[PDB]
Amino acid sequence: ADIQTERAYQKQPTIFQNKKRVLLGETGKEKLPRYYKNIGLGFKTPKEAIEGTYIDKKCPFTGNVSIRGRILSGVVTKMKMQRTIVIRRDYLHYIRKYNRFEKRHKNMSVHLSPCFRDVQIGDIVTVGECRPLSKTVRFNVLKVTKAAGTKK
Amino acid sequence: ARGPKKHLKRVAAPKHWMLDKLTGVFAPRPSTGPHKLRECLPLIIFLRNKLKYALTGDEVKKICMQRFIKIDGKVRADITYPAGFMDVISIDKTGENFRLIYDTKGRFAVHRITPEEAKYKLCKVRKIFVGTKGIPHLVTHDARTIRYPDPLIKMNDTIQIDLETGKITDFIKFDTGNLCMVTGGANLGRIGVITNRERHPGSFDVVHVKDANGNSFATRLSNIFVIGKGNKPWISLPRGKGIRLTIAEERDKRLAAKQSSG
Amino acid sequence: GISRDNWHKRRKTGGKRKPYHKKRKYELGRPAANTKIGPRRIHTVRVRGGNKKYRALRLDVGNFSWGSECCTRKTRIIDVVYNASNNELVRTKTLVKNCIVLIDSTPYRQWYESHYALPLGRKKGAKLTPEEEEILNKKRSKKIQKKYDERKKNAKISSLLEEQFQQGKLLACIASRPGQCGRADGYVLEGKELEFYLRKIKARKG
RNA sequence: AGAAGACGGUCGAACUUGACUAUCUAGAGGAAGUAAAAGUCGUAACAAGGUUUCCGUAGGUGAACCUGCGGAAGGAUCAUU
RNA sequence: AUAUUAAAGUUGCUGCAGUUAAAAAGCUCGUAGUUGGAUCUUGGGAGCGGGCGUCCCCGCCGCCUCUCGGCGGGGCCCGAAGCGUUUACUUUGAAAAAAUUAGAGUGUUCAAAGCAGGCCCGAGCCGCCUGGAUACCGCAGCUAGGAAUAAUGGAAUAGGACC
RNA sequence: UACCUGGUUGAUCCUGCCAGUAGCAUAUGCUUGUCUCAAAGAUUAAGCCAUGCAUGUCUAAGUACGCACGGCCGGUACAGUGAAACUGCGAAUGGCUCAUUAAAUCAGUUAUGGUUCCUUUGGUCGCCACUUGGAUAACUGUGGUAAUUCUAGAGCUAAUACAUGCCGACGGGCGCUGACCCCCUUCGCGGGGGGGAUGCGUGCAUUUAUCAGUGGUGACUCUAGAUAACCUCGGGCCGAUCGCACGCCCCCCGUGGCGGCGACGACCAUUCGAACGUCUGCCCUAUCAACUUUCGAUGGUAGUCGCCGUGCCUACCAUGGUGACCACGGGUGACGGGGAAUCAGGGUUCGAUUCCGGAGAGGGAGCCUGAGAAACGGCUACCACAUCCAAGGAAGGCAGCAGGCGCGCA
RNA sequence: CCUCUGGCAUGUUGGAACAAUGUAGGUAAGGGAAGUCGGCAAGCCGGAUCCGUAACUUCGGGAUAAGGAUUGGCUCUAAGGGCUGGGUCGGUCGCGGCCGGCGCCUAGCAGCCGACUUAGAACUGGUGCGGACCAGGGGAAUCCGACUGUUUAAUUAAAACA
Ligand SMILES: [Mg+2]
Ligand SMILES: [Mg+2]
Ligand SMILES: [Mg+2]
Ligand SMILES: [Mg+2]
Ligand SMILES: [Mg+2]
Ligand SMILES: [Mg+2]
Ligand SMILES: [Mg+2]
Ligand SMILES: [Mg+2]
Ligand SMILES: [Mg+2]
Ligand SMILES: [Mg+2]
Ligand SMILES: [Mg+2]
Ligand SMILES: [Mg+2]
Ligand SMILES: [Mg+2]
Ligand SMILES: [Mg+2]
Ligand SMILES: [Mg+2]
Ligand SMILES: [Mg+2]
Ligand SMILES: [Mg+2]
Ligand SMILES: [Mg+2]
Ligand SMILES: [Mg+2]
Ligand SMILES: [Mg+2]
Ligand SMILES: [Mg+2]
Ligand SMILES: [Mg+2]
Ligand SMILES: [Mg+2]
Ligand SMILES: [Mg+2]
Ligand SMILES: [Mg+2]
Ligand SMILES: [Mg+2]
Ligand SMILES: [Mg+2]
Ligand SMILES: [Mg+2]
Ligand SMILES: [Mg+2]
Ligand SMILES: [Mg+2]
Ligand SMILES: [Mg+2]
Repeated sequence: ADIQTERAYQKQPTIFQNKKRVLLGETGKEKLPRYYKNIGLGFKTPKEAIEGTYIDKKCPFTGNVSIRGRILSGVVTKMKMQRTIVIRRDYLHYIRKYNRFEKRHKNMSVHLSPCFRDVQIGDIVTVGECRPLSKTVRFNVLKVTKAAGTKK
Repeated sequence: ARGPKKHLKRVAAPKHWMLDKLTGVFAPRPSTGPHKLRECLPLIIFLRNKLKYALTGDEVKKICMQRFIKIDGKVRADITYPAGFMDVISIDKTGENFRLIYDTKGRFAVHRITPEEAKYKLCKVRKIFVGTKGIPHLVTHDARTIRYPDPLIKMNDTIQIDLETGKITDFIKFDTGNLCMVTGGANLGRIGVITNRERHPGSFDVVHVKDANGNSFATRLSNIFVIGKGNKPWISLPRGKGIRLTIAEERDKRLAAKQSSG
Repeated sequence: GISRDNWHKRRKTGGKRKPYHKKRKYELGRPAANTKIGPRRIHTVRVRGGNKKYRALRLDVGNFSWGSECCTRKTRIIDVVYNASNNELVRTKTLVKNCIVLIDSTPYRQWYESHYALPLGRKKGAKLTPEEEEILNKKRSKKIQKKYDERKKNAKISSLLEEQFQQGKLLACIASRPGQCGRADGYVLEGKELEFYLRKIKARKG
């Protein structure tokens, strides 16, 4: 229940939820000794990851997914895909003949670990490239901002 | 490309081989080896283009195959064996012995050296290891998996390897105030002491290097390669000293040599 | 052939791609092993770059690790019970990664009797009288008794497991990839997972 | 140790049969356009072109055109006490 | 003959037209698009350098940090960090296949080319002295400086620091 | 060189074009003394192909009993040439052509902490072993077929081909097990300390699970280690291997040790790469405005396959994904690029074509070997062409180089 | 179409034969409208599920357009619903009540019942499967009348009347 919303059992790998024969109730206070890692490039692992109980293999903190290569920002545009968001990166493309630019918008499907709550849309969101992890998705969200305009 | 490639067009060849347009459609293409194809002096070129020791392809073959040439102390009958940076080529029936150390253009100057000196070489450590049963390793820049290093070397330190025995005989640590040659890109074959290193996490590390004659530059760590402690280096250096005249200064030095000296 | 490769399917926008070349021996697949229960039948396969993939077509035994007590004896894979990919693969008794199988408890039984010097799998007086007494019967005393006294509340095995032993079949999750490697080496379901699959099995039975 | 063989699976040419789509074309009859030309009928238009012309829209007429209504000055009145 | 560029400011970014020569929607609303007023650190201060003082030039007033590392108490200021609010912009640097181009050198007899050549020398030197440069390489990506211009933020049913 | 002249008028000033003017390629006409360079079947028909040639290869060091030559020497196999044939490698390069292919290829940029890598180089390489089994090729000899770089049956015969398989090695070393034994203390159970025969393991790699956290990085579920087992069983692996030149010395006589190369392998690093991924860039078109999706469209979960990462595929869920910032569809006298022609400064047009990258071998498809091909101077089918047949059958692919036919202005 | 309840004796007769002509049914090799005034007659088609659907148009239609595929038996899977249940701890009063305090499944879980469908999968048979029964042949065009309706009881159903 709650966490196991799937047909197979979901567990973090890399921990053995079993070794126990001592007093003071069944298991500890934290109960399951949670796996997590830090992602580096001075991206702060969230509390919602380490304190949090969920699991997600594609979470760049609490699962198998190295972050590597390109890092960007977008802005959250659609949240409807489960565990993922489309984000709009916008840029000014130079034509030379006319010594001017044009708007251009590539919109990347992006993995969004459930460590992040309170991600509204219109929310600038840093993403770090990774190995592919869906037909279209390579980029996980790493830090989120929201404050451009509406509220904390 | 149904598999691998077994040829190399002239023109498509490395620029620093000095290989001219009309002569042939092809260049040798170094054999697979310790150094990277596009970082070599294919033994043939080193001879019949740069020592004029052979005339043809055939004449190099015949020089090579009397077991005359001895590349970092062994013997090699491949004409396309990639010799390269901080190697030797001992040629014996003459007692020449060279090194292949870069020119301030970036061409491997035919640099004659003494038979003492021709014992040791120098190497950059690429990666330190730990293999099975805890036994650590190095890997040199030129594919010498050394085993059991002085637990201190770590990557980018340069070593003075013996050659004939093999194995490390003391070393230099990559730090500020150490003589740094660069082995790549724009500043190829320049030499100055370091000054300053800048770690960019994920990107790669830019490194500054100040020349003896006041001039400065930067690079990306990979190409960099130390050759001693501060001003004094641990090897011979070709005349020029890796110091990089401006094109104006070079023209002046060419002009001054002419007319006056004779 | 039977190709793994993106070239053959539409873009993110939805429009058709075009085939810019023909299929490539590496842009390749093979037909599935779908290895069964039965007495051993393995086929080796030449793969890319030489090397060998040791494709199980049948299989029987497996090297299952009881994690909590740390013993990992080889045993029979008696039957497949549940597979959360697809039901039909349970029905077939097809062996895959993360299949829930049954395995005979007998080497874990033998081990536990050895180790903690306790009976496992309750009975009246047939296993207890001849064999366990012989396993016990302390002609040394002092050292060995102190050891198996030190094997304390420590023996206290899980309830769900204990029931399975006295039945005689343990639910075990396969960790290997039988079609690729050849083996069926897995691990015994224990506590939280076991409780989960047992419930899923009960729900299946109706 | 193992060849021929067959059950099923798989990729799948190829052929038939539709289906849609692009290019190319034959066609009685119709109806335009341009060009030649030493025709025929008138004279619409440019001068108040002999009924200002013109626009939109209706109907009519061998043909240019004519007429109705509302516009236009690109009018033949920048002006009328 | 035909394709094509310049002529063509007859396709127009630089740089054309739109009363009458072809040309402005009958009129108004209107979303994307494009375009958006002014406004926040400045005079000054102190010196090296040039034509008692005046007029032109050149390093300084990246702040804070010491919660972090050290080139039984400490200093000293560097690695880290509140990274430059978040970009654009500019300058420098790093990376950039060669050939082609531009362009050094060099009497291929000249030249287009080519990459060589040149000497000392009676040859007795049994050789030697040199080349095989540099420039450019959109945009994007990478580095460090600058912070006018233009965006973009923050404290307003309250929030910044403080043994 | 930041250049304009002719043409509407009876004349004028304009808008405006047409016509001239100069380059640059393709053709063609006329013409042509010398010399240095030098493109050349791209445009049409990725149309068809007569003939011939274009990929084979041996060292001192893989197997020599052709008897084809000869030794110098016999008889201790072998001595020196050596066709032949088995063995190994190579044939994935090169060469051609530009049909396709429009965010595809391609370029710069990075990732592989998501993989494979023949070789090259460097690490690793503790009772048949005084060396075992049987097989076949050439050679020999009967053939069969009309006919092929068809082959069968019989004789033999070698291997680094194919198989099998041991000495080493220390009843010893370290993990568990422990017949037991000894010392101290205690009223004694007990408590503490030691020693210890006999068993099982007695690991490089494999597959799985647990434990701990030598060397490492913005960056581990990394390396390394420990425990538990497993063998991806003969078709996991090295475990433990053939060949050549000199020719040495034993507290010792017939034995035992010895250097210098070749060749070979499992693993690790290297190299040559390959392969997939990240960011940003492409011509015309709206007489293409909506497209995708239970025949994968976009996500999720667990597998499958694959060298690996991913709807690659399968199940089950979720209902997503792209679009006026031009999706989606259509076209291209479209291979991408480096680059070429013009040019003041801007630009416009070209780029089949010697470098680089892609794709293709008439068309489609499927595969064998191999490190590497979805190979075409490899096969297997079909379709389209076509060649001998003694009519049962058999063979084939110039967008290699020459050359031919055709097409065509070329 | 077959059956029970109930009902009948084959419709104003029986028997024996099995000729021609018929009436009513069927089937036919190869061809497939060559037949004939004329496809008259018969034949094709037919159910369902899943795809797929043109011209034209009064924009409603055309439309079951056309054109395709599947269908059995067997053994399984998945998907769809209802009812009832916790006021447990403490007190006190008679398993039941009353009071006070927790709990409060408020993501619900547990036990007990019950129609019927739909999808998917395996296997299987001499490719047979809407097995009898039931049950559209389509298409392109022209003429007439818009249509539904009505009409000559007993030769005219139409283009006639409305
Ligand atoms: Mg411009
Ligand atoms: Mg006349
Ligand atoms: Mg007018
Ligand atoms: Mg022009
Ligand atoms: Mg101009
Ligand atoms: Mg104009
Ligand atoms: Mg006008
Ligand atoms: Mg107007
Ligand atoms: Mg403003
Ligand atoms: Mg005139
Ligand atoms: Mg002209
Ligand atoms: Mg090639
Ligand atoms: Mg590689
Ligand atoms: Mg085309
Ligand atoms: Mg090419
Ligand atoms: Mg051809
Ligand atoms: Mg190919
Ligand atoms: Mg092929
Ligand atoms: Mg050919
Ligand atoms: Mg009757
Ligand atoms: Mg009767
Ligand atoms: Mg009657
Ligand atoms: Mg018939
Ligand atoms: Mg007739
Ligand atoms: Mg007829
Ligand atoms: Mg009829
Ligand atoms: Mg119809
Ligand atoms: Mg009519
Ligand atoms: Mg009617
Ligand atoms: Mg009647
Ligand atoms: Mg009638």
